Amino acid sequence: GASVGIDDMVIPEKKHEIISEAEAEVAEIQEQFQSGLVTAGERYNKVID
Amino acid sequence: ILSPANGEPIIVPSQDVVLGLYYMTRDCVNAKGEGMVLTGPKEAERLYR
Amino acid sequence: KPLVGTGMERAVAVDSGVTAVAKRGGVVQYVDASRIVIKVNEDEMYPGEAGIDIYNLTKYTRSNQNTCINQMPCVSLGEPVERGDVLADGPSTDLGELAL
Amino acid sequence: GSVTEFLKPRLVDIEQVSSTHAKVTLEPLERGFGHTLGNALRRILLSSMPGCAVTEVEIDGVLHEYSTKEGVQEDILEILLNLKGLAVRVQGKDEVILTLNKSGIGPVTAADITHDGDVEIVKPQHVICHLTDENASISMRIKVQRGRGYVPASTRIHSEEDERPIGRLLVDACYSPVERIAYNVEAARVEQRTDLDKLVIEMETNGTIDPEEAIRRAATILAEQLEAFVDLR
Amino acid sequence: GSVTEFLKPRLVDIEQVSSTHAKVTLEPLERGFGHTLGNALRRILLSSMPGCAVTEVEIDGVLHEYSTKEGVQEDILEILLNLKGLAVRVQGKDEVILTLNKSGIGPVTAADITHDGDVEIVKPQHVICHLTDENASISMRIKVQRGRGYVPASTRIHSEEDERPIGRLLVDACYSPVERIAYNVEAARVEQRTDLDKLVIEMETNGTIDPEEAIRRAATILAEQLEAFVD
Amino acid sequence: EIKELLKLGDLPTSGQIRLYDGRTGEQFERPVTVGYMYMLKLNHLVDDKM
Repeated sequence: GASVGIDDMVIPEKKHEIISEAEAEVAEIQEQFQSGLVTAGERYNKVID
Repeated sequence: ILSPANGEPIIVPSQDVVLGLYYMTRDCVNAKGEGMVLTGPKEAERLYR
Repeated sequence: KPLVGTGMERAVAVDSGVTAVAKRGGVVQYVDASRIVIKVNEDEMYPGEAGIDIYNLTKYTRSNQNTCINQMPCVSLGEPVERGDVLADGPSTDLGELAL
Repeated sequence: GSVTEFLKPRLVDIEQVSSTHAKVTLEPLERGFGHTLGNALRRILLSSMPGCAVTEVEIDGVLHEYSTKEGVQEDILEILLNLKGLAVRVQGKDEVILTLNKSGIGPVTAADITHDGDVEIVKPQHVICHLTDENASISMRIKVQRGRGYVPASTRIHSEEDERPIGRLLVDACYSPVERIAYNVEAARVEQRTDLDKLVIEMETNGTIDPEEAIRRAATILAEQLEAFVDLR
Repeated sequence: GSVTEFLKPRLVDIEQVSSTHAKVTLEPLERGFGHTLGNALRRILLSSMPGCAVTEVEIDGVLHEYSTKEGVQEDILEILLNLKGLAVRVQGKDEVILTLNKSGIGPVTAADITHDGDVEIVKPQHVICHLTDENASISMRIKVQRGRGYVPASTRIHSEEDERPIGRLLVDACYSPVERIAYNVEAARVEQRTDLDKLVIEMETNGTIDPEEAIRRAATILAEQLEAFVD
Repeated sequence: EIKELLKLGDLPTSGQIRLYDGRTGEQFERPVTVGYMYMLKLNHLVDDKM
């Protein structure tokens, strides 16, 4: 009697902090690019990585 | 039984048979009736049923 | 009717011509499985007019896909109605809501 | 001695919550006998319970059920669907013709059916149709029989030895009078075995069958089926 | 036709691949009735058939289950398994003690059990244990009682007051003389309707009774239970 | 919101209840997801395809 439930697909509790740190790093890279230290291509590659 | 393209078997369970076999051939830790000794598969079937 | 819906069923049912929409408000003078006669209100009545509206429902008529087109009345005798209110539910329609 | 013998289950009381809902209590029972007997009774009751159902409908002003009549709010198909759910109790025969005659504004229910000595109406206020015209008269002839299971139109129209006159509409027959069965086995306190169990069966039916009669019929059917295994050539 | 009449299985055949293993095929049956009959018969055979089986084992020289005996190469649990695999037919009494004592090189069979004159051994050639030492003696007492169903030693661990002295090792119940009971429902084709079910029942008794006899006994028990609501 | 609505009625908040096999009557090992779903009948009739 196996079944699929909405609570079966558990979501990690640390996902939100990983997302927060990733977006903070992205914002820092964006502001550094705004400062002109890093060009558009390099900052795009860093954001993708 | 064997696919002429590569020789691999072509009659393999796909969706439900493999799930049933996996559920059957799984080990718990504190399941009911753990630690007893059975005289054979027939006794196991009688106990489970 | 769908137990879980999106609220767009009413708009689809009303906009489509399958259902019967009252042209003017009033009361249902006569309700029947085939025809509906509704006595319009005094304010909405045009001068020099009898003051009734007759809707002839289409019953068991073939469609382009060899299906059945049936319209069933949804109002009772003497029930007041307004403009834009559904009178007879068309095929795959329940009380003015889409029922696929 | 004691292990060789078995205690005898017995019906102890009948509880009638409503005209349809009912409770049946059986005790005493052994450890595993309840979960077997209740399941067998539930399986038997859902499929093999005789009951009365409507088969043929005749309307004076209707040629085919895919049409409409003047003065009735619902279609003839809707009238047939409503008549399909009608519940009646017939004793002494398995073939009854009922006549319904109505006229005037208002709902037409099962109370308008002419009352005979044998056939009785379990649900007198079961709504059948509605008359919305003052000068509208409706007359119907309803054919009811007794059977088992569900018999669709396709299987019944196989017997075309006698040609059916135009206007005799055929409806699907749902002879089963039991809708819901729920069994529960719990502890029973009789003497000091401290191991007996009692079974409570909740029955939701159409009110046309006595729960005690249903239980007795199911047990008799099971015993008749088990006679073959008892003999074993 | 009539609502009272019901279809009955008139095609009944028994295939005996062995004296123990049997297969009974019945056809035809009412739609869905085969499943109910098979489930009821299986449950009654599994947990409602009276029978005689060993309850506890008293071993001389061994005081705990995990202890080891140098005389017999097999361990204590293997000896218990072999002893519980034996089927004993007892009539006229409920609980009986059988004393066994063998001192010799070779296998120990059930035929060496002292004949009390009341119980019987269906399989006297059943292997009990193997001892390799020459000057080794294996002596013990077997308690066999009549009951019903399966009562594993875990459930019987309660009320230890009767098993307070050490050396009385509890053994698995195996009271019910039914092993490998299976039921299957297939499609049966007679006259026009073929929704009827054909029932195939596979049985493997322990040798005390014939499988057909056990099926008949189970059916008789069910009928005796159901007689309360008849006619 | 769905869990709150379920708790408003006499239903479990997990959305999975325990059933019993119809043929055997034995308990199911794990709870299953049973509810009410809108189902549509497609215009592919088997009698129109044979």
